Formats: sequence, structure tokens, C-alpha cells
Amino acid sequence: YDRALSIFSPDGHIFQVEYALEAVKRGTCAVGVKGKNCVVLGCLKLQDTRISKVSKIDSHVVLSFSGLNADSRILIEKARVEAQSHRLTLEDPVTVEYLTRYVAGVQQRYTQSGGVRPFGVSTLIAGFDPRDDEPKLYQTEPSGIYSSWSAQTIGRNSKTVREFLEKNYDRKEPPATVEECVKLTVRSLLEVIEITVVKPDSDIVALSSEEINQYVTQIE
Amino acid sequence: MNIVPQDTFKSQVSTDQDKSVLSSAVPSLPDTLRQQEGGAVPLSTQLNDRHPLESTLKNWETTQRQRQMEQYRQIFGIAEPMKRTMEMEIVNRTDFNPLSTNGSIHRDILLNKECSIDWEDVYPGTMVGDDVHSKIEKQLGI
Amino acid sequence: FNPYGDNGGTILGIAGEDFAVLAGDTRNITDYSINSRYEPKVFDCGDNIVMSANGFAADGDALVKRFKNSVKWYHFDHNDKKLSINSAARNIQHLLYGKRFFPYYVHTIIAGLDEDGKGAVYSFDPVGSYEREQCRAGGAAASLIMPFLDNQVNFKNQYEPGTNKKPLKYLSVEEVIKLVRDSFTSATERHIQVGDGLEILIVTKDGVRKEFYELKRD
Amino acid sequence: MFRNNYDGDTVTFSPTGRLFQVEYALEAIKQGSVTVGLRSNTHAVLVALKRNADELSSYQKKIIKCDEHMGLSLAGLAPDARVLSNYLRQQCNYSSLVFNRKLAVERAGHLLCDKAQKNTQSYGGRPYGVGLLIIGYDKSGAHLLEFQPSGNVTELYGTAIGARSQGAKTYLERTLDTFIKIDGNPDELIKAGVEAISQSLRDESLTVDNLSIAIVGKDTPFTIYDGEAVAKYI
Amino acid sequence: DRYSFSLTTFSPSGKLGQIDYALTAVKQGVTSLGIKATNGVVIATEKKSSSPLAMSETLSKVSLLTPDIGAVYSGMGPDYRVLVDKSRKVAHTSYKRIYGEYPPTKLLVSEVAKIMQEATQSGGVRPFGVSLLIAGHDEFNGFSLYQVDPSGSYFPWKATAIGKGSVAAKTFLEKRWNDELELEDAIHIALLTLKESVEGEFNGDTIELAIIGDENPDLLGYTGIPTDKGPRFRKLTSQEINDRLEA
Amino acid sequence: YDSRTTIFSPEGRLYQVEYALESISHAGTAIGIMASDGIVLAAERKVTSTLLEQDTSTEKLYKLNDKIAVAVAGLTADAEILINTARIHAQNYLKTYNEDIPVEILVRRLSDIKQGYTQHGGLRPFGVSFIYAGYDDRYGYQLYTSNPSGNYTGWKAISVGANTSAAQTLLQMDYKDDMKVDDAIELALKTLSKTTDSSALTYDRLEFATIRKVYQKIFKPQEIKDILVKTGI
Amino acid sequence: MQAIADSFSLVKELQYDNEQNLESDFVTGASQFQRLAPSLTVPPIASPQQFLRAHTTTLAFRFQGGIIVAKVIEINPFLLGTMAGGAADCQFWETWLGSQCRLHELREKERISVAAASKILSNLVYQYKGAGLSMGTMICGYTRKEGPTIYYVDSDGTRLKGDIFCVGSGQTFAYGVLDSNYKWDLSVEDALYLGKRSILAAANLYHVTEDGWIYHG
Amino acid sequence: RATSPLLESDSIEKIVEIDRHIGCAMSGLTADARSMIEHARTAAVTHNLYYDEDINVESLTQSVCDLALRFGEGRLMSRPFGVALLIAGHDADDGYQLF
Amino acid sequence: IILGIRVQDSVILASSKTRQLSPHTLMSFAGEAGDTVQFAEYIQANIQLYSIREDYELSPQAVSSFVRQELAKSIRSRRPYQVNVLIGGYDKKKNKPELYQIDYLGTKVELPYGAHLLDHHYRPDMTTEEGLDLLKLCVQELEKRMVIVKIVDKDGIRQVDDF
Amino acid sequence: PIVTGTSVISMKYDNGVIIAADNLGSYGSLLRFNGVERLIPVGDNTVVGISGDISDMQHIERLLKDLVTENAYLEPSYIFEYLATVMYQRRSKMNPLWNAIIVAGVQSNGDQFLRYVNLLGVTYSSPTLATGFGAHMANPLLRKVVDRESDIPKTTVQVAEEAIVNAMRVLYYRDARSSRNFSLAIIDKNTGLTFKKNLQVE
Repeated sequence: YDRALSIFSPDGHIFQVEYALEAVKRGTCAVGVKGKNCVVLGCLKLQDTRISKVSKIDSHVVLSFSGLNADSRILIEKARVEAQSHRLTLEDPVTVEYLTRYVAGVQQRYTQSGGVRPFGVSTLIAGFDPRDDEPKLYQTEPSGIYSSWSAQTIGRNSKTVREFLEKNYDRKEPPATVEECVKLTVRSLLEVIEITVVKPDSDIVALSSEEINQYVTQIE
Repeated sequence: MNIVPQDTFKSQVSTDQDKSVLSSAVPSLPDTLRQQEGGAVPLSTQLNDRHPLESTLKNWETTQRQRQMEQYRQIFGIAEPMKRTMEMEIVNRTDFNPLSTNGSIHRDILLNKECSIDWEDVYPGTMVGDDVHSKIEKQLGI
Repeated sequence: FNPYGDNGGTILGIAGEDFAVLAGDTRNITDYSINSRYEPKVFDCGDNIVMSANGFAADGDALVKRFKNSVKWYHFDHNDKKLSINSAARNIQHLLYGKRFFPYYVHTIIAGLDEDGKGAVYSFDPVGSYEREQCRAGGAAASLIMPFLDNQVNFKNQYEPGTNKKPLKYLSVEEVIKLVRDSFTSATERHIQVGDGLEILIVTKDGVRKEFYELKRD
Repeated sequence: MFRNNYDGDTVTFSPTGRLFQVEYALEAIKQGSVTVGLRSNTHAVLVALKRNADELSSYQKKIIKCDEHMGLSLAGLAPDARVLSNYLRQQCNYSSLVFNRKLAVERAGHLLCDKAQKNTQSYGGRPYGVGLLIIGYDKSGAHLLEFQPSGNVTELYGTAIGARSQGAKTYLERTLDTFIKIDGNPDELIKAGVEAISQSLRDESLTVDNLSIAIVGKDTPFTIYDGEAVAKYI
Repeated sequence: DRYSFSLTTFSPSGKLGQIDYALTAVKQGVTSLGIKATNGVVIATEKKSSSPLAMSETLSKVSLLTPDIGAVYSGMGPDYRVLVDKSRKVAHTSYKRIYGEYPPTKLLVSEVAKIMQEATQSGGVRPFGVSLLIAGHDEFNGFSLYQVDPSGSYFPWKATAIGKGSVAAKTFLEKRWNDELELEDAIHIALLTLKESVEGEFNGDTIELAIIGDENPDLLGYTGIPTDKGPRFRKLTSQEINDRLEA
Repeated sequence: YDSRTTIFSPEGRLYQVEYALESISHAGTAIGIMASDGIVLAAERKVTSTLLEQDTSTEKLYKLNDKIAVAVAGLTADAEILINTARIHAQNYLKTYNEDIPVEILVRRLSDIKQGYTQHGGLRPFGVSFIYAGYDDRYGYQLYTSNPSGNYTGWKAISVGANTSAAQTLLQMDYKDDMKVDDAIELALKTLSKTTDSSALTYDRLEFATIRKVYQKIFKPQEIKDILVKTGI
Repeated sequence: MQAIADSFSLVKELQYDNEQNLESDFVTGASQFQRLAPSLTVPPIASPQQFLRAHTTTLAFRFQGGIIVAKVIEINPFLLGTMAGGAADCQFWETWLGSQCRLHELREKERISVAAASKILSNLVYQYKGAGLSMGTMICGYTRKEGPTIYYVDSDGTRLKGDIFCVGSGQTFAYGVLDSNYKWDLSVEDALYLGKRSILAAANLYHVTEDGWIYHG
Repeated sequence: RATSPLLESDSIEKIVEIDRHIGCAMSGLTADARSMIEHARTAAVTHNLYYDEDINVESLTQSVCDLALRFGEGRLMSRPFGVALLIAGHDADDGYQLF
Repeated sequence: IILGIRVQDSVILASSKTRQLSPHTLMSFAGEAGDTVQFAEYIQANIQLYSIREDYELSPQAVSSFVRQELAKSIRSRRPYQVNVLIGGYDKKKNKPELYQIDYLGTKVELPYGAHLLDHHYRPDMTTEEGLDLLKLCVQELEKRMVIVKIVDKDGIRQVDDF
Repeated sequence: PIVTGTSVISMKYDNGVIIAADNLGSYGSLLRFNGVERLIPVGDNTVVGISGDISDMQHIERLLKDLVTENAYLEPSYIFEYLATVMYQRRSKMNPLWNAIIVAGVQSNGDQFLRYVNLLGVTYSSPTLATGFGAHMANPLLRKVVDRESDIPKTTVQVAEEAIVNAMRVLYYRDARSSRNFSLAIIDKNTGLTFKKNLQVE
């Protein structure tokens, strides 16, 4: 019952989608943390550094991913095209929920035929709605399911990093400062650095590879 | 049983007539960015004062094919046009190639165009929606 | 080739309290030649709806046949639910505007009762603007039909004698029928197209009734 | 055993010519609930034992109406019953719109036969797996057609389809001599039908909710009696 | 049904099975060979016939693609015939109709290779079970000889042979080839190689040979345009081939 | 699970794409080296014989544009299909913006093309990996590779094909990023000479190119032989 | 195959082969009443536009309390549209717009931006630009984020925003009398007074609020 | 149901509005539920637009099931939906009813 | 009305509208209502999509080539709508201003100034203060014959209240 | 319209309907083709009379033979409804049949049937119908025999026939496109369909 998207398992599972989630489980780890005022995302010798896994889809909304890199790049390109198409047809920038809904729809669409492979990628979408300051963080899955999270981790070590976040996050005492979110993110990563901070009104900073937080957390 | 293509004008028009290029935000209007036609400015209303030949030259071959199938139905019965069409659809549906513009080598044999050139052969004639994935989605109907 | 013609004849919707009247002449015209003296210009559509698409006869027949079929589908889908007069009007609006660039060259009127049982008349532009109306004339002699009725059912520009407005009155269904009769008699007297006969559909809470009255044959 | 190899599609015959995949769709009727139909010369009657999924649920609508002259009864797959009923009613309508003639019941049945046959021979679809009883009244009088999803149509005086239809059909076979003469007294034909459907019952009895009736005839457009209207006949 | 799965696929070894099996079908085909001279190219092959009642004059294994370009094959003759038809059509449509001149051999070979490759991606067709030796002349590239394989790979060769005799023919060519051959020397070496490769009766009617050489104005069919160029492709008659064999 | 490229295995891995990757392990090694003042490209001509026209077998190094070249490893037919698609893309870009295409945009387009063939079931992956050398005025000299999977990476020096692990180890030991093009040529030749399965790195077994100064040169076998003897091979 | 065969197997003459015709005449169900973006018939000729050709004052301004507007189609309880141009075209396309808005609000679970609604309108009108659709709907509303918002939309597809719009026969008199008094910091009943004075100078009131539009007679 | 305490329960949305008097609760493969709810909403709004009348809840659930048919003959979908819908509403025809 | 002046330091544009195509690139346009603004906003969405995809500003020359190509492609299908476009941008790579005009047929030309007089005034060496004075003079002569003002600069795009 | 048919005239009578046509196709002013029969019986109970373009006439005549051939697997009303639908859909296609058609017959209940249809799809009943020039000259004469539907039971077949022959005589006198030869059909509920070919004005 494993060898098509069309086939339900006798127990109601569609194994071919669970195998795409197993494909996600092999991708390099991506972490996301919402604060009160920001969302924080993070994750050979002869590599040419100048030519980050966190991809801006629009000035106000950002997409990270884990899983197959090429699939992720195709889905990022489609998300960017949709963001600009909305911004053209309607005057308003896309809602972050609208963007993640579109991405999950695209991932679902590539699940609706046995002749096409589903995207073996899960995305972490972070940003702020235009003229809004509630931080929003979402996950999408190969099935085209999507969910809103206070913090999440996907890929190779998502189990342990998530079990860490489940105890170091507090749903009613969330980190209330940018440095506190970056601290919690780096700590979660140090369980296994690159950090991006997104702030309201289209303000996004890749955090300069400041090792200060690393040294501080190693002192702790 | 036509020589010149008769049925050559759209009888009905709608903003949604063009499928696969619709706005995801408002599924009633075109996606002018994905159209890449130079904006909305090619509004569908501008399909006016077409060249008199164009509406016949585009679909000349289709009309010749339809006449040929009609002649085969009249003389040989429903079996022969059915066989021809089934063969042709098998060829069309099994040749998928998103990178090549060229016509299938077997399609030309079935059409009996192995030793024929036309201007469509000589003159076979984008930031969005040109990708291989757009062709995959068109072909599978994703 | 011109895809339209004028078949003449006239229609008249009147909304009562508990009734609505739709009247039309039965003569069919082409140019100065009488095509027939009795075509039924007004139709019972069921659901206590009466309809007439006045104007080009063929487009009227097409529109009323599409409407009746749409009513059939409305019944199939909604288990014989009575189509409401407002829903009927919205249906006919969408039927009309679907022709926006090749319109049915007709002015159409439906008469019925609303969910209150109050007399209802609707009239539609050939491109499907519509209004709830208490009375409406249509067709070539509409300008003859309407002002008299606007002077006899309404009392507009009348005053209480010497008290330089007299109040309007509710009218019994037979009294408005008699006013339609007299109005069409005057219009056939003065307008050459107003037919040889007058057929009146009376919508009531009991159902629809058809009445027919002869008019001058010249 | 070897049936397992040659039963995967409607496109493989077995070494014995069986075409099992159609046989399985004909067995799909046996999973349906019983319905009876019968006619006299002037009237035609359908009777159906409805079912409900649970005591908290309403009974499923088993009988339908093509137009004011003909109607239909379902047994078997609900999706295919929906398809065929929509098809039969879109044909009844197109016939009326284009010709302003009531579609002959026999013609409607032949149209169903044709539609059903296609799925028996192409690879991709599947047979409709649903039996239909058609009744109507036209210029030729009262009609009863049984449709089988193999694409077979027979005009009958009476029949039954569904799980235990064999009982009702055996009863009708004993009594056809009586019901065909019941002309101008449709109440007795309805009661004969309810008697016929009183066989083939199991752990159950006919009730105003579970029983549904319809009738059509020379003086009687297609009418459905269900609920309290059935208590006249129980 | 909107999709058909790819018939050609990689094996766990990384080898595309249908490509290997098409190359095996080529190995099974009768020997053909070609040789660049300094002043021409030879292509030759055996006219194996299923009967002596067959008309050898209809076993056109060597075929003109352009007045300057010719092809031969080993393997599935029907595939070769369809490929020849398509290569001629593309030589006209893609090139002669655009630039007013026949394509260079390199670009017609590239077009044939493109056509053959796409049968390796399609899920509707098998690859072609033929390899082609394409010999031609170009005003700038001069005389050239390419071998196109079922994969749609092609390489330029000084001399090559394909089919059953391919390896022994390639060794005989490698020992006998030199950069100074004249076209008559290349024709002699070709005939000796085929005599060594052929099975059974070796005569001018069991062989055919074509050359790319100087223009043949007696094959042009018209006179009086002095810049206009007779075909350089020329098939040898079986009379001439027999007159070679008497050497 | 491996029968078709559209099926995930239970391990979540696409065996058909891993087999397309493994196909390149049998192509002769290609190598690319980016220097302070240019880029070197070199490749082994593993398919070689004395009857082959080495002088005209340009068969692993293809220029896609001015200021951009590719080195090919794997199926040459697929290679030339992708090369002609990329050439058409580069010329469309020049036609639209009147500027030379950035190298990364071309690499991205080609990698998206290669990816799509892994995602529709009637297509197989291209059994070919390119090394891209080029120059643009955004990133200057830059060097990339891409796999049958359609992922790509930027590299200072890279090797693809059969002995990529050995060549990349020799690069990792010997490469230093302040070397000049004339140094990188010799480092490439050393690497290939130590990597090749041949008894000796004869000039006919090599194809060589450089991008520097902006001009690109594909070496004719004479100057290849001269560069070899200058290096001392 | 059989589908192919049945293509070669009386319905051609009345064109009830054509699926969109079967739908239009309600043969193939009620599907004509099941489509958004209603299909419009065009005459099957080389020059449809030739065949087609051959066939009030209102005010708004933004202020502290919202907008006052002074035939105002209730597109939604939060959006108002001044029917202008062809009444049939206005009634139809504003009803369609109201349905598109309802769908947007359902999917996104927010009140549509007045900018978004006006853009949807202008885009659709543009798409039919050059074929009828005489249209001048001024679009008015209030959104928690946007605040009071005004957009005019035209048959020609113009879309324009401003603090004051004066349209119709006395538009220049209304504009002159308003500019003599207009302020941002008007009190609610003061703005109502200035509005009535400016309409009276040009001889309905609608008050537009975060909790919807209000009619003041 | 929540996979983890970091999941925001305020965004699970297992109950949705289809129309002013009709709601729907999901269970199963949420992607298919999204597709059915978008269809139902489109049907409801279209019925309002064309009939000036809110959809009968029975007619709505009929349309929804007509969608679920389209894994076979009315094909659109590779497989049946993995979702059941529980549609509750009020109408002037039959009042409060649950499907 | 639209007007633009290329100065030694800046590009100055003026109009009686405009879209920002990128932080260092500005577009101003005149022509038929709807057609012109639908075009300008399709162009803006395209340049924004490019800038997002590359994380890099498209140069003013490439922007003006794109607008030329898109305008020609727009005309091919339909009657030419009357439009004229001025694109003023600062080329951060060459470190100099550039001004392009595109006519309703997609004829593109690099201009020192254009509109849709100054030969007696305009000097290539002017400063943006001299350019703003020349703009004031030109508007004064325009009002004799019968604005929003933008500057494009190393520091981006600037509004000027000294209209 | 190149070859055109002159005019059809018809009336109903106590037991049936009479229809007549002048059996001539004119090529403009050239009376090119004689013996062009324009009355087309469609089974025992109806005759379709067609006027205008004779080529379109022969296309509608084969549509009618197709109709009969399919029914063999009719009332006058059904043939009319089909014809009218074809006509109107051709109109809306902007591809009219340049014809005016009268479907005359008797319903199986015995009701007389007369409907006119033209290229526009305009339709009407009357006690008397005529097309083209017959609508101006013949109709006045037939309307003197049956002015109203109460006159039908008063009008014998002999008088209706003599009236039709007189109207054909008047048409021959005053219509330049009329022939002297004409065909007449009587559809009677009792005696069935009588189709008198090649009558002459006398």
C-alpha cells in the first residue's frame, strides 16, 4: 500500500506522505522562536561563503525550510511570485497566514496526482502582517497541513531541540526582549550558529554572527 | 465537411474563461503578473479588430483534420476516425517534454508530414511562470 | 443581418394589496401587417409568478422558456420549495445580464406576491436593472397606458376641490381590472398597435386566474 | 484462488470468459435493501423498505422522480445511484426542452442501458454497481423497467431488488395473475405491493418511517407517499 | 493517464538499462565503417539480404542527408529510416529555411543526436536501436565524420566501425589509418576492411559505398550558375564497386 | 521503490536520484579552480582513442556565454540539451535587460530545470553534473557545481566525476586562496595527474580552459601540450 | 476509446452539443447559477464592439468620527457604493463585488480593506473596459487599521483616493461650499450639519463607523 | 488535539463558519477539509448571489457531498476525501438541523 | 505633465503620477487613465519581484530596458495606448545618475532632460540646487504658458515641498 | 439568398388545414428553376411549407427527414418546436436560415395546427397564415373566409379549397415571382393528408 499517493493503507494512513515527512526528518535543522516583539529563526573548507537558509518572501514575511533544498527553492520561488501577485492585484501586502496558506496549498497540489512527487520539504514561515505587530510563526508539511506555533523545530534533530523548547519556553511568560529570544534560540541550537531577527514594519536583521550570545550561554 | 474554418469566434467571454492563470487572492480575475503579457493592459476586451486571416490560419490544420475525419466517417464508418483519433491521442499524451519545442517524430508520421514543411515548422516561435514546473502542472493538471 | 425586430404589443403590471394584475394585448405585429390577433403575451410561470417579456417576441419566448426551465431546476434542487418573488427576480436578472453584450431586446415584467402576501410587481431593463414597483406599463403604447392609470389609481396632480392633495385609495381587484379594461380601450382607440384583445392574469393568494376581453379589431 | 489473478479490472477476461469485475458489481446489488415494484395496466406502483444508519438518524431517500410521468427506485451504491438519477433526470429535461415531449419510459431505460454499458468496457472507470427500477405512464400506458448495472434492461410486470428480493419476487411470481388486472382501483395495487414487500422482511416490520411508496397512472401524476401518508397502507 | 512513466531509467549501478540494450542491439547489427581521408570521407556497409530474390537496389542503407552530408547505420533499419526522414526535415526547416544554406555536418549531427536523446527521456517510446556514422563536408570545418550512438552521444572520428565487426574493423583501421591518405587510398582501405569484416559472398552487389568528395556538377542537374555547387555526396555504382574489387 | 523517480522509499529517500548521482561516479574527472585573478577549468577525456579527433572533440568544456563557461561530467546528450537551454536563457536575459546574465541566475535556472525532471514521473533525472565558471560585476569570479538532484553550491575549487574524493582532498591540502591563475593551472594539472587512472596524463587525455582578465579561452591541444611541459608532466 | 467513438457517433443544429450552451439554457443542471464570475454573452462577429454600440449629487469626506456620505448600494454592512452610470451595470457588479467581499472575509477572517475592495472593483471594471459598464462607484468605509478610507472607481478604470469627493451636477457648488467649511477636527453633529448644508447647497445621510455604516435619513 | 504544548490552540480551527446560519466541524485529513470548506463557502455565497436567499443547510450538505462524489463520476481527485464533515445550521424551511 | 532633469549629483523628476521601482530607481508616467497606471503597477510588481529574488537592485539601465520590452509586448496585442514614461535612477555601480524616456511605442532614449526652453539654461555640471532652481524657472514658464517633486540621490529618493 | 422561393399560403378549415406553394425558385429576376417543390410532407399528419432560400429550404428538408428517421427508432407541434429551436439558435449564431416556414398539420387529438416561423424565430398562430407577398395579398382574402376562430367550424373544405385556389390566382396575377404551377396539400383529420401536385392557376 506504500507505492502511490492514491492508496489508503487499511488503517487509513497514506504512507507515501509519511515517507515525505521522513524525507523532511533528514533535512538540516531549522529553529523558530516567537517573542512578544520579534520572531527568531536559526539553524567543506573550500566552500565559497559569499555565494543563509532563511529566505525573505516579502519585506514583512520570511520563510525558512528543511528537507530537500531544490524543492525548497522551487516552493520559495512560487511563494515570492504569489506575494507579488497579491501585492499587485490587491493594494495590501499579503497576510502571513495568507502566505503560509498558499504555500501549504502548493504543497498539497503536488500531492493530488500520482504522477508528481510531493515536495519533500517542511517550511517555517515567520513575519508580521502589514500594519500589525502580533508575531506569527507557522509550519507547513509535505501533506499541505499547516499550524501556528510559539516555537518549533524541524529536521535532523527536531526531536531533542523540541523537547528542550517544550521546557525552556513558557506559554505565559514568553521571552519579552529580542536578546532573550536570540538567547533561547541559540540555547536550543546549542543542544544539537545562524540567527535572523524579524521585527514589525518590515525590519529584518541577520544577526551579524554575534558570538557574544554563544560565549554567554557557554558560561551559563 | 469544411474547407475554410467556419467556427472561429468565441461565443462567450468571462473574466474566468482563462484557467490556470487566475488570481489566487480573488478567483474571478486574471493574474496579470503571472500572465506576463505586459500587465492587465492586454485586457480581454482588446481582442477586437483581429486580422481577418488570423482566425482562419491559426485553426486551418484543425479544420482540415476535422474534414478528413468526417470523410473517413462517411466512407469507412465510425471505426476509422476512432482508430486515427485514438492513435493520435496516445502519441500526444505519451510525449511529454518540457524542454523541447520540436514536434514528435511519430506525430509527423501519423499526420503524414514527414516530407512536408510549413511556416509553422520554419518559424516555430520571462520572469514568471516559464518554469518547467509550470509545464508539469499544466500537463498533470496540478 | 439584423438579429432583432419589433413585434409591437404592450404589457401592464399593477400591484395590489393582496393581488397583482398583469395585462397585455394579444395582437402580434410586423411592420404595418397584423401577424396574429391572439398570441398569449403573458404567461403563468408557476409558483404564483406571472411573467411577460415584451419587445422582440423571439427573445421574449427564449427568456421565458429559460426562466421556466430554471424554475424546474429550482424545484428539483430545493424539493418543490416555492420560489420567492425576490428569488425569481434575481434569477431573471442573472438570465438577462448573462446577455449583457448581446441582450434580449425585451422589457420584461413579473407580478406576484411577496412573503407577506403583499402585491408585488417587478420590471427589468433589457440588461437587468430591476425595481420593486406598484405599477408599470410597457411597450409601444406604454406612454398612453400609464399616465391615465397614474391619474386613476394614484391621484397625482389632483387636489380636494377648492382646497387648493386628495388622498389615495386602496382598490378592489375587480376595480383595478375595470381600470385596466378602460385604459386599454382608450389605447386601442388611439394607438394602432394596441391589439384586438386584452388578456388579464390575476394573481391572488388562491392562485392565478386568466381573464380575456375583446378589443376593437381595427 | 485463480480468480484473484483475473479480477483486477473490467478489461481482463478470465480463461473461462467470466469477466468477474462485472459480476462483483452485480453482487453489489445484493448489499442493497429490498424494494418492490409492480404495475397494473392503468397504474404503476413502487414500494421500498428504507433504512437508517442509526436510531439518531433519518431514513435515506430511496425513491425519486424523473418528471410528472416517470420515477425511479434505487438499490446499491449511493454515489452511482446519484449519478444515474441525475443522468436520467437531465435526459428527461433535455427531451422536454428540445421537443416538448415526455421522454418515453422505454427510451429513458435504453439511455440508461447505454450509459451503463460504457463503464463495463473501458479500463479506467468501474461498473455502476447499482440496480434501478423505473416506472412511468405515457401514451403506451404503465411501464415498469428493471435496470441492472451490467447494462441490462427488462420491462416487467413486477420485480424486487436488494438483499432478500428473492422472497418478494417469488411471491409476485405466484400472484402476477391477480395484480395486473387491478385497473382503476390503485389502492388495491398499493396494498398488494405492501403485501409483496411484507415478505422478505427480517427482524423488521413496515412502519411509516421505514416504508416508502409512490404511484403514477392515467389519472395520477407521479406522487410519493412517505411518513404519515403511508399509514393508510401499512 | 495524464502521465506515462519513463521507460528508460537508471539501474542501481547508475547505468541506463535501455541505453545499454540499444547499444547491444547496435553491437548485433551488421558491420558498417567510415574513414576520413585528407580529401574525402568513405562510408561503407554490407547489403545483407534475407533472400536472393530481394532487390538489392532497394536496400538503401546509405542515404543522403544533404548534398554535402551522408549517413549510414547499424541496427534497426526502420528506426534509421525514420531518423533519416526527420534529419532531412530538420536540415531544411531549422537551417536551410533560416540561413539559406545547408547546415554544417556538426550541427546536423547535433540535431540528430538531440532527436535520438529525447527518445531516452520519453515514457512513451524506447530509444532508437541504431548508431549512425554521419560523414560530411563544411566550407569551414572541412570534411568531418561523426558516430552517433543510441544515447544521442556523438564524437568526431578519424575512422570507425560499428556492428559485429566493429572491434576487429577498428583495429584494422587503427593499424592502417594514416594522416596522408588520399580518397582512393581510403576507398581501398575501406574495401579491404569490409572484405575482412563481411560474411560470405563479397561482391559489388553485397556492398555499397558512398564518398564525400569534390563537387559533381554532372549531378547538379542544371547548368549556368557558376557559383552553384554540385553535390559532394556520391554513391558508387555496383559497376564501379566491382571495378574497385578487380584491383 | 526505485522503479520510478516519483516514489519516496520508506527511508524517505529517492533512490532514482541517488542512482542518477552514482552515474557521475563513472564519468571522467572534471576540476575547477578559482584564483585571485581568474578561474581554471580542466577535465579528463576518459573516452579516448587514437582514431578519435582530439583536435575537434570539444566534449566536456562548453561556453554558455561570454564570461561564463561550463564543464560537463556525465551524459553528453543530456549535457548538450541543458547547455543549449542555458545558452538560450542567457541570450533571453541579455535581450531583456541589455546586461550580461549574472552567473548565479543561470546556475539557478539550470538547477531548477534539472530538479523538475526529478519531480514529474515521465521524466528521469539528467545524468549529468556541471561545474560553472564565470564572471559578473556583482560577485566577480565565481564557481559553482550542480548535481542530478538539481541542488547547487558555490566553490573556490571543486572536482566532479569518478575520483572526486581524492581530487578534493588534494585540493583541500594544496589550495590557497591568494594563488594566481598561473598557479591554479599548475595545481589543477597536478591534481588531475595524481587523480587520473591513466599511466600518464598525456595531453590528448585533457581538456583545459581558463576564465580571467573579460576573456575566456578554450585551449587547443598545442597550447595544452605546452602548458603541460611547462608544468612538467 | 468509446468517448472518442461517441464523438463520431440533430443536436448540432441547435448547438446543444456545446457545453456552455447546455449550461446557459439550463440543460446541464443549474450550473449557470453555480459559477462565480457570471459568463456574459458576446455576439459571434468580427466587431462585437460595433454591434454593442449599435445597441444626482453625492459627497464624502474623512473626519474624526469616520466618513459621512450624502443609490448608495449597501455592498456590505461596512462598505457603501454610490451607484453611478448605468444602473443595471452598477446593481449587477456591486452585487457581485459584495459576494466577492463575503468570500474574502470568510476565507481570511478579517474585514476586507477598503483599498482591497476598491482595487478588486477597479480591476474587474478595467477587465471589461471598453465594453459598456458605465460606472462611477465611489467606495467608502472604515477599517480598524486603515481608518476612514475613500476610493472613486470609474468606467475607465480610474482609481483615486482623497479626503473629499464631490460628484454630480452641482459638484462644483458642493465643493466650493464645503471647502469654505471643511475641517478634519469636526464634531460628529457638526460634520453632519456641514454635510447637510453642502448637500442643500447642491439641491440622505450615511454615517460610517467602526461598527458599520449608519443611515441618518 | 495538540501535538505539543508549543502548538497555539487558538489556531487549530476545527470548527468553521460556512454561512451566517451554517457551521461545520472537521475531522480527518485537514487538507481535504480545507478543500471541502472552501467549496461549501463558494457554493453558499453563489447561492446567495443568484437566489437572494441563504442556502438551505440540506442543499449545502448536498453540494458538499456532490464534491465528495468526484473521486468517481460526478474524475477530479486521485482518492476520496479522508474527512467527514458534521454540518449544523438553521433555515426557515426545516429549522435547526444537523447533518 | 511630467518633467525630469539629470544633474551632476542627482536626477530631478517632476509631474503635475509616479511609482518607486527600487530605493535608487523611480518611475514617472503620463497617459491614458487605467492603462497607464495598470502598466506602471505591473512594472513595479515585476521590478519588486526581481529585487526580492536576487536581493539586489536592478540597475536603472536594466530597469528601463525591462520597461521598454514590457511596453512593446503590451502594444503587440492591442491598439497602442497613449503613454509616456520617465525613469530616473542613480546607478550605484557606475555611481552616476541616469534618466531614460520611453514613448508610447516603446522607443527608449537616454536624455539629459525631457517632458510630456531648458537648452538656454541646462548645464551638465549643475548641482541639485541649481537643478531645483531650473525646475522652478521651468514651472514659472509653464504657468506663463497657461506639482509633486522628487529627487534621486545616493541617499535614495526624496520628497521636496519646495514645489 | 440566391435562389428564392416565392410564397406559401395556408388556412385551417372545419376538419383540417390547407397549404399551398407555387413550386418555383427564382434566380433573382430570372425564373431559373421550375418544379422546385416547396411543400414537404413530414409523415401522414403534417406538411412543412418553406419559402426563401431554396438551398436553406433543402437543408431544413433534410433536417426534417433526419427528424423522421430518428423518430422511427410525430405530432406537428413537435416538428414545429424543433424547427423553431433550430431557427432561433441559427439566428443567435448570427448564421440564420434565410427562410420563412409554416408547419401545418393536425394533432393526434384532432386539433388543427398552424404556426409561422421566420429566420428571426418570430412565431404566431392564426386561422390563416401566408409568407412573403402572400402575407399582404393572400392573407386578406383568406381572412375573409375565416376571420376568427369561431369561423373555423363554419368553413367547409370545399370553400377553403376554392379560397386557396382563388388566392393563388390573385398571387399569380399580382406577384411577379409567382409561377402558374403550384402544389396544394389538404391535411384532414378524417381523410388524412391529400397532396395535390402540379396544380395550375386557371
